[PDB]
Amino acid sequence: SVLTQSPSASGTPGQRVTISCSGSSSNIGNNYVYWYQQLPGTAPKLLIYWNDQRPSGVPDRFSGSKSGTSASLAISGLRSEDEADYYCAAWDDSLSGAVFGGGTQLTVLAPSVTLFPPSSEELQANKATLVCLISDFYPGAVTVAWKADSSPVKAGVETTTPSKQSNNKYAASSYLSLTPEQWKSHRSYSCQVTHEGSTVEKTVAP
Amino acid sequence: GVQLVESGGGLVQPGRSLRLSCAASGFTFSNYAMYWVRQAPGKGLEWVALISYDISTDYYADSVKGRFTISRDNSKNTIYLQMNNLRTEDTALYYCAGNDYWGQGTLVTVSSASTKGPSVFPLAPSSKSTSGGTAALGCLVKDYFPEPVTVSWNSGALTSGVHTFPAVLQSSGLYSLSSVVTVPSSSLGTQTYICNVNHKPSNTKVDKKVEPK
Amino acid sequence: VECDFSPLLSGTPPQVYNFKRLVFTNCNYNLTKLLSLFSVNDFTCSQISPAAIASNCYSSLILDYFSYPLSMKSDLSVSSAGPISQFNYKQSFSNPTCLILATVPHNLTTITKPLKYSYINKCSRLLSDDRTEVPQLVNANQYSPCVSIVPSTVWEDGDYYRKQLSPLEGGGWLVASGSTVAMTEQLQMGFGITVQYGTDTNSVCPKL
Repeated sequence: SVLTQSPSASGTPGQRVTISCSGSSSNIGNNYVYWYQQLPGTAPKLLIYWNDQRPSGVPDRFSGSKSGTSASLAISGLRSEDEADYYCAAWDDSLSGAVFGGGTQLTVLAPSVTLFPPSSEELQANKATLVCLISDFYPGAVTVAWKADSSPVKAGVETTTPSKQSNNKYAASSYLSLTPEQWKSHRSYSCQVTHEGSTVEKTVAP
Repeated sequence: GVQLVESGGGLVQPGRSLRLSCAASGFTFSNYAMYWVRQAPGKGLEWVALISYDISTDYYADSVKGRFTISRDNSKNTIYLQMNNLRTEDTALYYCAGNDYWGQGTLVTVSSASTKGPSVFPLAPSSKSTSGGTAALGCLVKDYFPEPVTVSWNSGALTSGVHTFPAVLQSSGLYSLSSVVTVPSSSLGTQTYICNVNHKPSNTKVDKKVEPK
Repeated sequence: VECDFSPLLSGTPPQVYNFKRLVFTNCNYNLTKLLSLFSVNDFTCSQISPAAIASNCYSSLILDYFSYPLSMKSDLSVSSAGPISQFNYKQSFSNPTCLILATVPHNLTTITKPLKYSYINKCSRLLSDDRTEVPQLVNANQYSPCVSIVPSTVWEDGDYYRKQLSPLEGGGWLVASGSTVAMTEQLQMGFGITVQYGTDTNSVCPKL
C-alpha cells in the first residue's frame, strides 16, 4: 500500500551508497520499481526504468536491484553533483494507483557578506528593510545575529535556510523588518554572521 | 525533442475548480500513457491521477478520488486535469510528464485570500566599493502573496554572480524575496544593471534600474 | 594483481542475450595468453586496435562473453537492422571496444556445449492502441527488455512470449519472439571488450 524509503543517505566522493525502498506484494514484486532524481530547484528526471534499465544518457554508475518485498538503488563513484532527493515508485493494482516513496535526501560531502539599508523608496512607502546577503560558504551552516546600535534585535528578524548554489557552495539571506522611525532614530544597525565559529559583521547608518 | 509544458496554474478558490493543460511535442502523443504528479511547497512527490494513452482506463489517488478528473485529446496532443473541490492540500506544483521525459510544472496555490502586486525597491551599492574590486547590487521584492516572483538581470544577459534567494512569508501573510549580483566596481559607473521582476499571478512586470545614490 | 579470466572457461557459455560480464579493476592482464586457447576467427576493434588493446593501462576493463555462431558475424554490426544489435547485445559506442569471434578447440574440454544457439528475433511493445508496435531496443551495456519473458534457451524456432504490462510499466503488452541455430561441431563463441581511461587510476595494466 505504501513505499517506505529512508529519508536521507550520505557518502564521500568515490564511495558507494545503497538506497533502499521497501513495500508489499501488491506494489513491489509483481510490478517493476522505478528510480528518479531531483536536484535543487529542478524538475524530476528519469534515472532507472524497468527495475534495472538505464535510459539513454544515464551513466552506468547508477544501478537498480529488485527482490520480492524490496528494491534498491546502488550509486558507485559518488560525486557532489549527486546531492539530491531520490524517489522510488510502484503500482498498486488493488488500489489502481501509483504510490511514491518518501524520498531519500542524499548529501554528498568563509562566507561572503553584503549588506543593504532600506531604500529611500521604501522609506517613502513607510517601511524599512535591512538586507543581509551571505554566499559562497561551506559547510552549509551559519548563525546570524542582528544589532540596533550595539544591542541585539530578535523582533522582526527572518532568516532563510542555506541552499547549495550552482558552485556547490551555500547561499543564505536575512531580513530585518523595521519602521522608518526605528531606522532613522538609531545611530546604526549591524548584521553579524558566524560560520565555523568565525565572525564577519557589516554596519549601516541613516 | 520530447517537450512538455504545463499550463493553467494560479490562484483558485478552495472548493472552486481548476483545469490544467499539458502541451506535448517531439513524440507520438497518442502512443504513450500519461501521468499527473503534484508536489506541495517543500514537500515530497505525490501521485494524483492516470490516463491511458487513449482516454480509456483512468485511475486516481484517494486524495483526489471523486474530485479530480483526468482527460486528454489525442488529436490535440493535450492533457487535462480537471480538478474540482480544490483544497488547501492541493496547493502544489503540478507536473505533467510521461515517465522517461519530464517538463517544468505549474504552480497551483489555494484560493487564497486577497492579493496582490509586489512592491519592488532597489538595493543600491555603496561609494565605499573596494577601489579596484568586487561590488554587489540587487533588488528587493516586498509584500506579496502568492509565489512565484521571477527576477532576471539585463533581460537575461547577466547570469554570472547572480544569487536569487528563496522568498519568505512575513508575519503579514505576504511574501518577500530579493535578488543580487556581484559585479566589478570599475564597471559601476559605465554599465547598466536592470532587474526584470515578474509576478504572473497578478500580472506585475517591473523593470528596475539600480544605481548608486 | 592478475586479472582472472577463469570463469569464462568453466561450464556452458550463455546465449548472446544473456551475456556474462566480468569487470576488472586493479590487476594485470595477459590477453594473448587467453586468446592462445582458442582458434580466433574474427578480431575487430573500435577506437582501438588488436595490438593496442593488449598492451595499455586502463581504469576499467569489461569482458562480455557468450556462445555465438560464426555464421551470424554480419549481424553484430549496429549497421543493418540485425536482431542481435537491436534486441540482444550492443556495445558502447562511446568507449573503445573490441569484438572477437573464436572457436573452442577439441582440446579445450572444460567448456561445455549447449543444445543450440538461441537469440531474440523480435522485441517489441504493442502500444495500447493494440495496432502500433514499438521496437524495444537493447541499450549499450544493458540487457534486452525482453530478457524477463524469454528463457535462457529458445525452445522452438518461432516461439513467442508476451507479458501484460501494468500501468506503472505504461500499460500494453511486451512481445518477443525467439530463433534458434543448430549447434556446430566445435562450439563457437563471442567476446566483447570495453575499456576506460582517466587521470589517476588506470590500474588495469598488462603484465610485464
